[PDB]
Amino acid sequence: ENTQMSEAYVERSEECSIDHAKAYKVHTGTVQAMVNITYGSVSWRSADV
Amino acid sequence: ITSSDHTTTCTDVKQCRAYLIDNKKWVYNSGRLPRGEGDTFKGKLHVPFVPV
Ligand SMILES: *[C@@H]1O[C@H](CO)[C@@H](O)[C@H](O)[C@H]1NC(C)=O
Repeated sequence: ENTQMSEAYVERSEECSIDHAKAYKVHTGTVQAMVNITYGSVSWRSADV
Repeated sequence: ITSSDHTTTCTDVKQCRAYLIDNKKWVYNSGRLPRGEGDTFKGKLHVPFVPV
């Protein structure tokens, strides 16, 4: 006449803070580059474009 | 629930079950221990060796 009620559930492990995978949806974005330019007697200059 | 020595009617130990209630210290809610009655949650214990 005795009864044992068993319970169990899933939760994130401790490693999940450091060892996890990020699922991203990717859409067409932007394109950037760093260009190095020199002309005449002007020394090399660069900037993000 | 008796707080002092009690003499029961029964004559044979096998006829009775005695459960010790001593809550001075708490225990981890291990899946290998029978749960107590009511809100048995008493506190939190930090995990010492966390992943880093
Ligand atoms: C641009 O070119 C010159 C070539 O001597 C170099 O010294 C300079 O570091 C370059 N710029 C960058 C951002 O690397």
